[PDB]
Amino acid sequence: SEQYWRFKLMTEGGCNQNEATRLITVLEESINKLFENDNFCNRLSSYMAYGFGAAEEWIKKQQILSNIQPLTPNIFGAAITFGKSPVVKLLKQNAREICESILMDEPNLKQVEYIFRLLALQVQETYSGEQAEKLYECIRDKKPIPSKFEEILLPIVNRIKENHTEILNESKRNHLGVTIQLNDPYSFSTKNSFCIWFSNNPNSAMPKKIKDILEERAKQNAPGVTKLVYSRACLTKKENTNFVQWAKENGITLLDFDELKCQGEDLELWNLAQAELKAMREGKGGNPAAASDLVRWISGVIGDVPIAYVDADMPMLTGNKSIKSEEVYAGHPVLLNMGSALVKDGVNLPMENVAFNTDIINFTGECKDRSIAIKRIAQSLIGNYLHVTERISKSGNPELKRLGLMPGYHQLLKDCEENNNKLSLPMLRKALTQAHSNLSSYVRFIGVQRFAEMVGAPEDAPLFQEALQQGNTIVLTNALVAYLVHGMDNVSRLNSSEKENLIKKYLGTQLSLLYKPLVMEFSGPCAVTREILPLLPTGEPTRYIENLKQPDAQILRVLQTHACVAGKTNFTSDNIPNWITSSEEVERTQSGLSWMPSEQARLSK
Repeated sequence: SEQYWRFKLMTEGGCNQNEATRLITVLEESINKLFENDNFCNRLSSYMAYGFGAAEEWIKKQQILSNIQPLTPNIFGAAITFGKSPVVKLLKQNAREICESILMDEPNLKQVEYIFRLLALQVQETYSGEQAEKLYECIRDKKPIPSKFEEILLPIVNRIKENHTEILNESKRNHLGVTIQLNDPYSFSTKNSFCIWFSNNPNSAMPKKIKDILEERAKQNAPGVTKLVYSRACLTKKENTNFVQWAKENGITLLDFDELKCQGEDLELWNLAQAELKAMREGKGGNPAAASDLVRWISGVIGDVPIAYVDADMPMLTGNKSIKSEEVYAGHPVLLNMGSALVKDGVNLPMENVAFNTDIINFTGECKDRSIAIKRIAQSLIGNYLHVTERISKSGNPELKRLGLMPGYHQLLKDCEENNNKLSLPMLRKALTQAHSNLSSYVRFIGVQRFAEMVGAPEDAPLFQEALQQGNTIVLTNALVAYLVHGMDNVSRLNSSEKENLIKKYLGTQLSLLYKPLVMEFSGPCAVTREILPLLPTGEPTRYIENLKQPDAQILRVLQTHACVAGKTNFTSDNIPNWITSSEEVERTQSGLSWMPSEQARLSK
């Protein structure tokens, strides 16, 4: 996300590295609407000419940005500004020629701009020193193209074009240690499935409406297996017997994973999942979705025949529009759920942001390659649990980066080392929960600085410290409520209770912001996504090209066609977008997961 923003600010916003970075700290990653058009960057470039303070100040007084419309050695920025430069039109010439080779139809205007800026930036990356400055002045002064510049540009042209024409080789298709094959040799079932449910309520093994969903899945799936993994240690004896009979009467294959005998990685995952479930039962920060996230990848849980993992409540495309054949094929042994979102980027092609999820995972039958990919995932998740503080420290997650700066977090680490205890994930989750149970521990945990900036009063951080010190809680209350109900006048219209419940809701929201990554980043899909990233080019953004003659030149098209569950199952998920979904259609997010704090404080009480 951030990489591109900074590129824009340095190419079109008149910023340098340093002040472009300062700009993003002074700028939610909802900034990104400002870049689908030039308007913000054009005006910010005008203010940039008069110093960084000029731009900074314009931003704080501007009512709200995205409301910006026109008024009344940067080779790349010069190539896109100066449209009549004999060099810039030899770039556009080459851009259009490359496209008629690599494309299927008559190039779009966005499609030439895409290749054009590719050429321009590579030319900026091939020139350096005085020969960079000379051609920058040549761009601005519309001097004719230098001799032998068309030979500097020929190897560039042939690479952008061959990058968009050749099939990616096997070294760029290595996904979880297994090559993504284009002939789809791996076979899958559309009928076998398993799901997982570790109840936090010993007297109710599984909610009734999820039981109904599984009764439907077992019936639709015919003779295929509908497997349900659970933990006997989480139920009462009476409830377990009821559960076992319910599964028997509805064609559901129960697997009590407590009885599994595991070795190697399997046993490492089994031990960690049992630890989570034990810490859940004891009210010590354990989470049943974290346990499910791990048990997902145990070989004895998955089994030997092709089978899909699905979330227990995952619906199905039952009927005349479903897949009738029991067997399908794909190019990888482990198919994760994938989609992508298109980010508008002005006159260029839209950026394509791929999404990964573990809510559906299609496994092929037992084989060496499936074992390679599974172990690659398992080692990752096990590695996250053995190095909790090291992962938080390196995390790219914003909420986890903030966690590393909180004094309560530093204090927690010191206690653990003073008492020679390694910080466990449940320990951290437990600690955060307790900390968010009152305003005072909360402010103490996060620090007054952080508190002050959150409630709009950075200058009062010393004041909050003293009130904290001497125990004057009403100022923390009122400072927080005043930021919530927009003004100190409004807080006075409220009694004890309505102000006390606005603080509980707010504290709960802040806890969820940290709780959610404390599952997803270690055992969940974000941890799985971190293991997959290495496959993606990291050097230019991925753009959606609609009609490549060879679509298998782009990694996202290889993933979409050969390494994901799309078109390979009857299960229907709305947790991530479908492939190439417009950023607007990802408004779907507008209208608490079963495993977060709230809902888990419900599913028994």
